[PDB]
Amino acid sequence: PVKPNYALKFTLAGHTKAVSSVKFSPNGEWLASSSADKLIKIWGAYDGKFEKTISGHKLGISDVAWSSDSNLLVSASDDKTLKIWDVSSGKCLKTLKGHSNYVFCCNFNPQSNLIVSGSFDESVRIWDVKTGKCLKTLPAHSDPVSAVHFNRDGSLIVSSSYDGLCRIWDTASGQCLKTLIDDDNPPVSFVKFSPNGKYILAATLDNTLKLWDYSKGKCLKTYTGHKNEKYCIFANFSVTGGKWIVSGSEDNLVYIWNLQTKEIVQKLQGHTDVVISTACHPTENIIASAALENDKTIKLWKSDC
Amino acid sequence: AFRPISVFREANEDESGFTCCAFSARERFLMLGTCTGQLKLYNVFSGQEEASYNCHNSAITHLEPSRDGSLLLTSATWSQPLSALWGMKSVFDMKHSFTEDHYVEFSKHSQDRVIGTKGDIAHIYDIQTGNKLLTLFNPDLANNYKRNCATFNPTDDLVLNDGVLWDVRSAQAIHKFDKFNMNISGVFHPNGLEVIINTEIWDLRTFHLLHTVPALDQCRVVFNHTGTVMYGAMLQADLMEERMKSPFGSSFRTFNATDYKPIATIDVKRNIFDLCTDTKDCYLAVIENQGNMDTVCRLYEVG
Repeated sequence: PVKPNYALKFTLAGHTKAVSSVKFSPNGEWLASSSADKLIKIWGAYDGKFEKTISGHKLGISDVAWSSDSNLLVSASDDKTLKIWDVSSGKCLKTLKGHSNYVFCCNFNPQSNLIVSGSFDESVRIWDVKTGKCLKTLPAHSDPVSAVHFNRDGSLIVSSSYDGLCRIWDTASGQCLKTLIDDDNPPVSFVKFSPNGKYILAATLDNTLKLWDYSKGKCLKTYTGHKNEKYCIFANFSVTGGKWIVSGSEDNLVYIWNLQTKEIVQKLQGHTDVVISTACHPTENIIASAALENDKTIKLWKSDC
Repeated sequence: AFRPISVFREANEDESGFTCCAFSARERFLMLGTCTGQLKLYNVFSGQEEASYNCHNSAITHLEPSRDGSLLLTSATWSQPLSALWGMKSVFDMKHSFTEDHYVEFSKHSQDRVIGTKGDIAHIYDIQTGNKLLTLFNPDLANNYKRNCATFNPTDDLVLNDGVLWDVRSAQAIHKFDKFNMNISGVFHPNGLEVIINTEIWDLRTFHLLHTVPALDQCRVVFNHTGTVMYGAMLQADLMEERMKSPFGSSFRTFNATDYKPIATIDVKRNIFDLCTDTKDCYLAVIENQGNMDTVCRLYEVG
């Protein structure tokens, strides 16, 4: 059984509070990070070199996301707004207002004409990128929303909530098309579509990741061994080399699992606080991790497979 | 004046998570809330955990048992319902929930009602039906206190909310006290004749200023059960996206309840989460942080 050999290449220092989210640009050149320090920072994905700071949110940012053409960012902030940013200029193009409480999660659709957001206010909102107007407010959940994600062709949105549910939404109509629940309903702290759109990967605050056939409502794979009972930790499919599942962990490690066999294939040590965000590079076997208030650093790791 | 009698941390936990306390009706037992939303009963002398109930999906911030031992109010941090009323007779179970009220108290003379606070707004509920009997809010009179807590007066006929005195029967505002701080909305003195609003002691007979008590700034207070001594501790002071900090500093103070003259200042050299006394005022229980949150309950003899 082949294993990866991720090894630490750079530690990115600069944020002055918890780092909430790290994301590689779709073109592979950049890493964007958001922080409780209200700032977005752009770094070089291959050298870890700081590039620029982007500012404007009035409170902490918990998430940031790239447009498909690597030119735009959207960020989700505790100040109850999202912001659309032109990265090369650093300027705020639109402030999306409408959520009544902290905005926790955000994403562009692949067409880059829509943004989906999720909030402590228990709603999922779909926004007009160009007008900055809210097109739809979905009464998505009965507890705070922890993640939102478009599928590969943008026809579906998946959302996860502390109410213990994952829900699938028809982008065009706003109709809920699926409610996923298994044997219990611990808070669903993270969710996203698989790269091929066929599956979802969902984290629950019972130290568990689950791969779901959401069409058939079947859990296909279960990954355990890490610690996750409190924080909304972002997970990923790693597809550039071996087929892995990657997630942070509340014991300060990055965990990597064999997607098919569910066994832990590597644990990456180095952070000094909860690893709350991980990201996989779009073409190279590179992982970014980011940690909370008692660490404040991003780390870049590289593997031969 | 406060002799250490007992100390204990939370059983079965890496880091001890006590956040608030009140003695129960049953005597050598103290009820404690925890940072995981649990309510626990502990023998204060041995430190033995006697019972554990899951009450909320976030940390307990505050709790209050009814005088007759049959009922309990709890408040959590961010999860709904924010506050709940629990039946303690026989099976511990939820009687009613107050889904948006961050803080609740029983009425005082006849404990037949609950008063909840949601930001600037007060809600009064019936204990038996759980029905909202009254909402009290007036945006022209609001002071917008950041830590507003609505509260009944000793005879339940008046409410203080956001620095506005309300006549319950008529659901009418009878007086707005001016705003002299950002956070504290004030409480009724047990004698029923004055209110304590941060550093200002106001006469209810005339609305004149009886006392300036600078040491009460940003303080929560509680009285001994005779109304002769007042305990005061100062809030620590500044977005729920931060790690858990103790609500209070490292000292509390006692005051003569009649003239507000200081009696003692007690520096426990650790941040304080809560304190309470038993109905006989033999004992003082203080939840204290060791040192990161890792709290103990310390029991002291009241001299």
